[PDB]
Amino acid sequence: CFMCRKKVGLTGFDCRCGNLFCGLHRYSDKHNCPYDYKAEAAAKIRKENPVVVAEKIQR
Amino acid sequence: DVLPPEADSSIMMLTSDQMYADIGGMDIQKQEVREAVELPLTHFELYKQIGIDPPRGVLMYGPPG
Amino acid sequence: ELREQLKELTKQYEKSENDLKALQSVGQIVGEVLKQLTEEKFIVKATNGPRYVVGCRRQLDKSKLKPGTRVALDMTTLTIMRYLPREVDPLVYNMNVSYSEIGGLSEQIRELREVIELPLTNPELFQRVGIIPPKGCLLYGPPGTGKTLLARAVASQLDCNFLKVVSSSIVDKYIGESARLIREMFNYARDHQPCIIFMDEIDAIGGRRFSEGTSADREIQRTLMELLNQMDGFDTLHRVKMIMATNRPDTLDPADRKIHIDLPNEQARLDILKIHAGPITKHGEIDYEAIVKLSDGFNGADLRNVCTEAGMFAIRAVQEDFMKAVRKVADSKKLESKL
Amino acid sequence: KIKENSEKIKVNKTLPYLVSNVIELLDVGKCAVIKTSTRQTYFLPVIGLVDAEKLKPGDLVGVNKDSYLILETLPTEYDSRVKAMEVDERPTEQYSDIGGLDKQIQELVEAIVLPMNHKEKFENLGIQPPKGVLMYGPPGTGKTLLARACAAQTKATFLKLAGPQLVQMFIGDGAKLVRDAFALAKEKAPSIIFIDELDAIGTKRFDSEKAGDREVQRTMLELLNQLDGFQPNTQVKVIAATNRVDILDPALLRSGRLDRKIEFPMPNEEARARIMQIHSRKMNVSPDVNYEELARCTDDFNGAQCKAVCVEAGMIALRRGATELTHEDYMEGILQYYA
Amino acid sequence: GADREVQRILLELLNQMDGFDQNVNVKVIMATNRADTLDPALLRPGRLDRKIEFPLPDRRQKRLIFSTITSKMNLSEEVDLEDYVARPDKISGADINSICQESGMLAVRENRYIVLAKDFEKAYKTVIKKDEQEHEFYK
Ligand SMILES: Nc1ncnc2c1ncn2[C@@H]1O[C@H](COP(=O)(O)OP(=O)(O)OP(=O)(O)O)[C@@H](O)[C@H]1O
Ligand SMILES: Nc1ncnc2c1ncn2[C@@H]1O[C@H](COP(=O)(O)OP(=O)(O)OP(=O)(O)O)[C@@H](O)[C@H]1O
Repeated sequence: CFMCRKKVGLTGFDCRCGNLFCGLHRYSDKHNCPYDYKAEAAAKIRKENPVVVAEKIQR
Repeated sequence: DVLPPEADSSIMMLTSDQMYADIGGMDIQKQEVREAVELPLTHFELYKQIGIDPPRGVLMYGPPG
Repeated sequence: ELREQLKELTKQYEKSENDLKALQSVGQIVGEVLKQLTEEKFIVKATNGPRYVVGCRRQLDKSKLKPGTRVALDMTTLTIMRYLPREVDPLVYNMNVSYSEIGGLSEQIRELREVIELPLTNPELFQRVGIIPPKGCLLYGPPGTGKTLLARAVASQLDCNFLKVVSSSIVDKYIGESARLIREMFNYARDHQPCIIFMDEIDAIGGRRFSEGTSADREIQRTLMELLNQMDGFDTLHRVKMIMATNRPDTLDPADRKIHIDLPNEQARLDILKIHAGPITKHGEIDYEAIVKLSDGFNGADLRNVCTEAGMFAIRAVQEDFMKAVRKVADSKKLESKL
Repeated sequence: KIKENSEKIKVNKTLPYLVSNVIELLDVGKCAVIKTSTRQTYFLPVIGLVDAEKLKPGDLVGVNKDSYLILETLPTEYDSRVKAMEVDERPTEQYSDIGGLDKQIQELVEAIVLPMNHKEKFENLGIQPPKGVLMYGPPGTGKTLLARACAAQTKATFLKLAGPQLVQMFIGDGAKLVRDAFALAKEKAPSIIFIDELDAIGTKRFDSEKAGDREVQRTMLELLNQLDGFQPNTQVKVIAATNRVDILDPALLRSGRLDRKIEFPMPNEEARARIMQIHSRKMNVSPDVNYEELARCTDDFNGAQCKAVCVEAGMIALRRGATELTHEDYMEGILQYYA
Repeated sequence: GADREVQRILLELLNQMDGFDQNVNVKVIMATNRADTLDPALLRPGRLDRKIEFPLPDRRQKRLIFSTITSKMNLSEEVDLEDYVARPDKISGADINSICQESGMLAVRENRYIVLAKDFEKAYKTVIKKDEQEHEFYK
């Protein structure tokens, strides 16, 4: 239920700030969404990243 | 042991069915089928005498219905 | 708690002893007899495939069992223990409800009933002996005219056995068995003489008698051919009724009783929309005049759409809004525009 | 000694309870007609350690390979790896981050979730929830986006489309995959079925090119059956996805089958700006951006191209290890005579 | 493929109905409706098969078929079958039986006790014709 429009629409899109934004004001650029999008990107990419170890080390 | 000739899945009771006299017309097919399969099975001598061998198989081919 | 504890223990004893007794009864082998060989000798082809000759326990009334009857032979000696009736495994499936709650289809419902239900009723021939009433009916229908709902209604109305079957009966085990399933169906019906079999989507299997098409085409046409043979032919029926529902390109199945089902509706469109407005009154004006004036297609799901979205509207702010129902009418019609 | 009975029942129920079908039930007490993997047919006068009533023709039950007594039944099985494909590790994305598309998400979220959670409104209104949904992704832009974002509800399961055309040349089958899929959806709690690339199936249904075609038509007709037959199918939610919008089956089309055919349009300048912003949210963007003017430069840059461009910009800046947008090397990442 | 199995059974049938030699009291009969799509190998023109047609009826055949089918039916003095048959049409025997059955179905609908020319005409319409699109320009 975002301050602009005081919207309560069931369609309300519920963001990482848990807030059913106005249909037109659902974007972080618009509402200063206080979330660490870039930090989460770094963590996820580090987790999912494939690295070639060259398959030479052996017991 | 050698069982009686029969000993397999098939139909022999005829399940009854419906004596002719009811198909209606179709005289040509009636005569042909009756001769080929029905009586008189005696005319085999006429077949061999004429030299024309006994027909077997009819194939009854025609439009559906 | 003496009596209660004793009762509970006794119940446990009873159940446990019954279970132990149950655990000590091996099964049989199911197989159909083939010939009454002399008196105490029968040739039985066990379902697993081998064919045997065995003698039967005395208390079996040898007259009962006959070529084709099923029996349960024993494990070790394989003596006929108990004869069984016919067998139909994957058909409990084939055996909601509605009572003329569809709207329209007056003449066609009358025709279908008078062809499929009335003859089975007590007015069996009543001098009508000359008819041999029709054994099959067809339901020319575009996608949703009211075919499946009609089937539901007749199934709930007649109250006899019903076998709703679909062209998705095709199976393959490095060989064909569709015809075998078909003959199972027909045998089931013939045993349950009072019955309504209902093929639907006969287009697929009906196909066409394409020659040199492919192994698939030959198999499909063979399945069709089983249908034809068991509809007509030596499998002549007396008390079953067949239903079909698909488009025109169906091989060659004339005779019967084909009925056209028209997608548009004259004023039973108004009817259908009233039935679909059956949901709770809108708290005021109930006239449908708005949607009445313009209407095309065949569905009432427009009613569900309008009602749901108007409930959403009301929550945002009853639904006395036929001016709003015309909205979802326009929505369905734009879907029509799409196709 | 009831306990001792139980333990000895258990031990004689060793373990490898060879599993067998429950093909038929009868009575004379009740019995069983079980069938086994090794094609065989055992009548059991004593069914075994089962109530003999919960059974129903068609079921998998453990059995003692020698006694042939139905031991502990097992939950039904689903073949063709329908169960294996019908898994989902709760797609990580939680928000509906798509872009300008708002009406599409509105209607889809309403028609899907609201029945699931706030079915109270629907029941109060006396309305069956909205009918099966289609979702035109003509270019694919946002198609899987909406699907995956919808994969963020409280809890449910999503049946992806994955090779329903897995049919053997030798006739194959009428989408046994579809049969098992709908069975699993029916048996489990509220479930959803994402028919991806539905275009792979569906057609005018009359073209008579060659084999494989006809198999696709049986699979299509099986789909139609699964939701239009004598079945309420209340506890199901089908959502279809296609790009060849025009060429599709007129019956599969809609009105009880695929209604509310949401449409995905070409993103406008605002939509392109929003999507690029969404993909840049995690991007290490410097405090200077012309997002709107980049959207203007897009010039029909509808699809994931925005995401691809943000990635290419990341790599471009990474040539030199920077965190800023040139805004024109960005166009060259985008991608004589006169002039 | 399974074409192997089907052809195998085909040739087995051929060889076996050959094993039925002449001077025999086993007579083989088979239906095929349409024929053209049949094996001359199966026909084995030398022997194992003689061929017979089974076409649609002639006018006299239609008269006889109508008389036979309708004798069991409770007709009326206003039947006019001798002209119903005379009508030109491509009706087949199944079509005649359908005519009689649907005429009776009407008769019953309106609770008739004896079928009437009106019911036969209605059955004629409901079971025969329906064929058009021979647009006058199209021809
Ligand atoms: N004439 C009708 N009256 C009322 N509801 C109808 C009618 N026709 C269809 N419906 C609605 O549509 C659904 C049933 O569709 P219907 O029985 O018409 O399909 P069908 O004609 O068998 O379809 P298809 O030809 O595409 O296989 C139910 O929601 C039923 O309420
Ligand atoms: N509006 C959008 N918001 C976010 N990502 C999008 C958007 N449009 C496309 N994408 C990107 O597209 C990819 C997902 O594909 P998408 O859902 O667009 O289907 P598609 O592959 O184009 O479908 P089709 O099979 O119809 O061609 C992901 O990279 C996603 O980031």
